[PDB]
Amino acid sequence: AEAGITGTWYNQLGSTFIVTAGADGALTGTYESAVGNAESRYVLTGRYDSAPATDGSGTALGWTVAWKNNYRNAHSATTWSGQYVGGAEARINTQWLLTSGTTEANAWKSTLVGHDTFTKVKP
Amino acid sequence: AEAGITGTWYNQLGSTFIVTAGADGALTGTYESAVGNAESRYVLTGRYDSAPATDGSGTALGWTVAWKNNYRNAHSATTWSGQYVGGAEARINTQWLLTSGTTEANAWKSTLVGHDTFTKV
Amino acid sequence: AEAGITGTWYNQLGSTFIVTAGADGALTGTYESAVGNAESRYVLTGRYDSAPATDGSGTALGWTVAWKNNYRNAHSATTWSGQYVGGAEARINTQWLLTSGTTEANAWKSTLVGHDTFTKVKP
Amino acid sequence: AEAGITGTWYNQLGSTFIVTAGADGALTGTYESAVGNAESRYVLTGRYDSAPATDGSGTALGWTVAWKNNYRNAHSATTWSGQYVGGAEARINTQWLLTSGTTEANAWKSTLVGHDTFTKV
Ligand SMILES: O=C(O)CCCC[C@@H]1SC[C@@H]2NC(=O)N[C@@H]21
Ligand SMILES: O=C(O)CCCC[C@@H]1SC[C@@H]2NC(=O)N[C@@H]21
Ligand SMILES: O=C(O)CCCC[C@@H]1SC[C@@H]2NC(=O)N[C@@H]21
Ligand SMILES: O=C(O)CCCC[C@@H]1SC[C@@H]2NC(=O)N[C@@H]21
Repeated sequence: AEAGITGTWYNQLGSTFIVTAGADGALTGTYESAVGNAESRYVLTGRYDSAPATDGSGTALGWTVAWKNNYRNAHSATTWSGQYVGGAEARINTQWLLTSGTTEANAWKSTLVGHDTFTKVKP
Repeated sequence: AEAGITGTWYNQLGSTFIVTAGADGALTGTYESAVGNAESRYVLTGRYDSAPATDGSGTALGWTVAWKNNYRNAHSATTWSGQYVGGAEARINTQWLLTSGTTEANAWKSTLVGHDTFTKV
Repeated sequence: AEAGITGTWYNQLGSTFIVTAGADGALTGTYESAVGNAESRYVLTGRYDSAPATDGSGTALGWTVAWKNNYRNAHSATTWSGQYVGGAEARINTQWLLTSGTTEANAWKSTLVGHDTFTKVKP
Repeated sequence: AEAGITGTWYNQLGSTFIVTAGADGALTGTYESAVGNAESRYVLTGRYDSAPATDGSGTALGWTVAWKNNYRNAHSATTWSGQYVGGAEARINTQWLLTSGTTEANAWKSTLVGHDTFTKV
């Protein structure tokens, strides 16, 4: 749900995710990673599927962060695809793809894959 | 580096991707898939890293589509992560993750992964 | 290490993995899944990289299970790629790809991706 | 269904895959990669699901290579998961995971993912 997704979230690495879900299915916010060639905050944009189902199904969503800001440019972007499960203890379970810009010759090693789980902080 | 990302691209499945890249790293547009529980257009939003590096490398980017519009709601979202290469034949080579909303029980099989290559041809 | 990998392992879904690591870098065993179009045990084969590094690095390894046995044929195969971390509490952290056989038309939806963590049981 | 899997295949990077499929679902052979911290041949072992279904579908299979041999040890392993399609032009379309051994600290970036397509040409 938008209200349920809106908030500050942290993942197992200690990275911060601040987001707002709009009525139109949009997601906008900032991301701060605890690891990598990153520093300070980066802008994120994504979408969620606003009308999930009733049932105890998660809401699918995804978002992107290009790792460039006024302090660093890592020439890479990460996308997170996963689901939001609300409740007392709401979580966002995801899998992600991190692509670095390479020459055609090294494209075979441009993408990393992983999974992150986010926990919402009160408020 | 960045540049002719803006345009209409098509992938090997015949899907259509119409995007606009903004000068600060934003990507906006619509997507129409040739396959799946989808029909007509969907909104997409993403980001790309400009200021790519100056050893002829690609420009990294990614975007998302939630499969809900005024015709269908498939309860899923797809994210594409990859890089753009311009030149005579410009290409956007990606790997995607498609997550459908499931119950906890079926969460082990909620995510499909694949790769798509887009051209303006 | 071979001895360290050899044993019975279980993952978060409640699936069983029984394996033997040979001196040559080989892995052979049976797998029993708690979920899916599977029943009873299936044969598994894989390899590990026998001479890791010293250090507190994991040992990379991977294995495959084709989901066909005398009771069921699901026409699919799964491969697990990950690392073995030994110690008192040894774990095998992996990511996997599950491919189903399809027509060329539905090949875009043939592969599922996920991650599993295995815990070794004593002995 | 199963059948001409046995043979020498090559992928878009020019790597060579020489395999033997056994009648009960086993795959054995050697692999030589054209890229990476690798040289000469490596042992591979896998499985395929025969008895594929009778709606012209592919045969699922997968295999593993640990990148250690008498020349180099790169402390990594790769697994390829995909399906074989025979016919005039036989193909093995896969998606792979390459995991390198890291310390817990670097475990978030231990795994690369990609796709390879093999032909006997
Ligand atoms: O190093 C880079 O290229 C940019 C930083 C990448 C940080 C990654 S993105 C996925 C994973 N989740 C996090 O919170 N951090 C790492
Ligand atoms: O069925 C659904 O869940 C909605 C449609 C999904 C279409 C997918 S997304 C990845 C692949 N590339 C495309 O252009 N379409 C399919
Ligand atoms: O349904 C099938 O096609 C065969 C069973 C698949 C079970 C999968 S493999 C990855 C994940 N890990 C498990 O232990 N079980 C599921
Ligand atoms: O550098 C390493 O870690 C060992 C060599 C890895 C070669 C990879 S595996 C996937 C891709 N396909 C190939 O044929 N070679 C590369």
